Amino acid sequence: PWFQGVKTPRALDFSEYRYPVATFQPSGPEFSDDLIL
Amino acid sequence: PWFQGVKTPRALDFSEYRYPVATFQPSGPEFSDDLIL
Amino acid sequence: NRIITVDDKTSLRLHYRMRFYFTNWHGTNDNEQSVWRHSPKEATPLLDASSLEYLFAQGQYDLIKCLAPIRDPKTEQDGHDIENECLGMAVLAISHYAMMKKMQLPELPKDISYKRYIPETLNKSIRQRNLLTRMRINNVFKDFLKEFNNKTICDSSVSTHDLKVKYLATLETLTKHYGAEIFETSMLLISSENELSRCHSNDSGNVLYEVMVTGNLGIQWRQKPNEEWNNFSYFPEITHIVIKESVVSINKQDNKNMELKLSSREEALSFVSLVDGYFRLTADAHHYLCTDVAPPLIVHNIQNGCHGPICTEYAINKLRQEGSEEGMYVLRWSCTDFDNILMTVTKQFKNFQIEVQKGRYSLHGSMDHFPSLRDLMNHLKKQILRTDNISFVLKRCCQPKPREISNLLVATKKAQEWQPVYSMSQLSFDRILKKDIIQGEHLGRGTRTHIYSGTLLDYEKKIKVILKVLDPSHRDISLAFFEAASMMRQVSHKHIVYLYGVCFRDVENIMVEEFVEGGPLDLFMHRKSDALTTPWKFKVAKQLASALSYLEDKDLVHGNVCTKNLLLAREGIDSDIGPFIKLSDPGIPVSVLTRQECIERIPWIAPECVEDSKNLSVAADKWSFGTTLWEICYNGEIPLKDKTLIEKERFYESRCRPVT
Amino acid sequence: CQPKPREISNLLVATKKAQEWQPVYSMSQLSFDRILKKDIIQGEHLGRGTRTHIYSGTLLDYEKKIKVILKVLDPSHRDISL
Ligand SMILES: Nc1ncnc2c1ncn2[C@@H]1O[C@H](CO)[C@@H](O)[C@H]1O
Repeated sequence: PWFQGVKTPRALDFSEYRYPVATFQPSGPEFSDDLIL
Repeated sequence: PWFQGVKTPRALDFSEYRYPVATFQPSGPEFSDDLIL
Repeated sequence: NRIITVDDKTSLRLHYRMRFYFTNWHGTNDNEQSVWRHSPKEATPLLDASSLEYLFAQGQYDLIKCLAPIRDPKTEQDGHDIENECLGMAVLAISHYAMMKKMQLPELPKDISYKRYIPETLNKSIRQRNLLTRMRINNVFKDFLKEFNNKTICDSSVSTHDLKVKYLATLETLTKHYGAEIFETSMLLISSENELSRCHSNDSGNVLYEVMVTGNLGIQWRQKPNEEWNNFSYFPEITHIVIKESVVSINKQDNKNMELKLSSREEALSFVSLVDGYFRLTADAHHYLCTDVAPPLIVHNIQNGCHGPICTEYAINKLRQEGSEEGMYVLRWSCTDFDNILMTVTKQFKNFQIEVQKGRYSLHGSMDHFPSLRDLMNHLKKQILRTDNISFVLKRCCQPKPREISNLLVATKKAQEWQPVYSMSQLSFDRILKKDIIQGEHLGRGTRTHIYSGTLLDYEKKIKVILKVLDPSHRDISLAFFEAASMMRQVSHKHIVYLYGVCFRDVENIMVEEFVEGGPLDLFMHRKSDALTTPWKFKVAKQLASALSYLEDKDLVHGNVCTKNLLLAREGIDSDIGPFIKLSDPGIPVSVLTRQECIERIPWIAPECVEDSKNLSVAADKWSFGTTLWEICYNGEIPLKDKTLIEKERFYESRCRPVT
Repeated sequence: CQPKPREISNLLVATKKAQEWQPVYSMSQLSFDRILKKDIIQGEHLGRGTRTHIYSGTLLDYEKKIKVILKVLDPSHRDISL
């Protein structure tokens, strides 16, 4: 029965691609010095 | 080559049906008699 | 309107075909919106039952005779799949023939062969292949027929009507660009006349282009490949078409233009007829675009006033709107007979049948006849009619209206967006803060209105505008002011001035408008009286006509179409560049004017508005445009001057022609 | 500084269903419905508000003969019509 039918899976093709977000770029300075009145 | 593949035509199924308009129903009276002043 | 002559020597063979087509008329394909005729207040099917049979035969002949092109494959798999689907289509057709013949497949297998049911090229291609493939495809065809003819018919209970729609739907997608016509030309010009632009687009290259017209998309064009189409316009957007020898020109409402050349005059007429036919099906059924291809029947209807094969309910509904007074009547062609006209007269609604034969008109039940329908109506006018216990006299006829909705028109998704919006009682406008305007010097006085120069800030910056202020002593008509401001907000045309909004400041109300530095057209015509030339005048008239047409399409009313309300944006006297004009705001409506002030507007104001102010409608503009045309040709001379008010009233009263 | 209710940011996720719940922009549009002077009937006095007078009344042909409340701006304070 099934030997008479050969067909490639419909989900094995690809088109139009996709993409996630990569990451956030770390950055932070610091120049904190305190004084009291 | 083609002897290894048997598939029914995709267009041979039917679903949801269709319908045209039938016709208009004829009707018309007449009671015309004229007079002159 | 082409005339065919027979002189005992000519011999020719023609075909009677269905030309106009809308894709996806059937609802089977759910991926796109369907199409349907309008109905009086489900959707009416587009096609009659009888026409479907002839359309089916036409499609079958087109497919079998290879007149239509079959789609080319994109690989081997679909290259075999298309042949498989064609074999399935042949199965469907032969099954339909067998069922309509009222006999089963085993009853008449003598004439069965799939060769007569495929395009000739595909038959030729198969003939060149091996015999084993022929035997196998014969077996597959026979097995498919045996399965469908016994299992499917009981599984789905498909009738004779059921298979035709499936056949047509399958042919719609199996065929390349089905239901469309494509033309080829070597020259193509596209023009636009934006302010100070006059952009002559395109180039003088030797490349070739193609133009395609279809029902659901309109007009599209592109360069022939050695690319996606770009849209030009849809049918309701066109205004008129003109033929210059063998060069066809198309003109739109926004003054854009298209011009192209074809092989000969016959090709030009063939091209124009398609667009003219589509316009009637989609836009208006009581109009024709080009004088050279007008069908005689539409011309006769326009001359006499008969409607098309409209439904009875619409005719009944129309009479109700006119007060249903005794003596009013409507004419319309019978929905079944090619020679009868249903005079519906009015409460009671009596019908009458007029028989038309070989150009002779006569009322049914009488022996006297007349050579013209108008003559028959005129004779029938003065008699008194008798029916049952009631007698009445006809007084006046009803006429069609522009873009009147009816079952003649066909609704489509693209045309759906062109429908007018409902603003029955909404008043809406934009507020401008009192801190953004600066008042300038006095400029003059209008009709109960004062005008000042001014500047608007922070909208660029420091832009110059015109400020119109209602008079302090006439605040009772503030509703009219708001109505005019609301009306001016909805329009967007290149020949109408732009309205920024309304500013509230204490008790005052101010309208802020664009500034045009050329001044009124009247004074310019007064000063340059000797230098004016005929093409200048025709160019001036064309733009005003286009603007008024745009206002008509949206069912708005402008009551002061005159020379004083025409502003010059560019003189154009010096060189080849033409003049450019803009139309001002409506101003104070006539509805708030006294009896005397209505007289002084003769002959600009329509007579029915003088009779009763409530009768104002869109038709009043066509009188003022006619008066303005006379005003233009005589260098702004005052029409009907030196006449007193009583003489002016007598002019309207006696139905005399005012100007010639 | 403090957050605000329904403050838009990258934390929120946009969807088709939630798209319809977004507020509409009416920055400077003033819109209202007009009622013709022939459809209202003025009644008796009911009292006075803040620079406003109130009367009973009836609206016709909107059913028919429906009872409503009419609020009228004071004649001496028309400057605040905005
Ligand atoms: N709508 C308008 N646009 C531009 N100028 C206008 C307008 N109405 C009146 N004017 C100006 O008013 C003067 C004549 O009343 C001219 O300077 C003219 O330009």
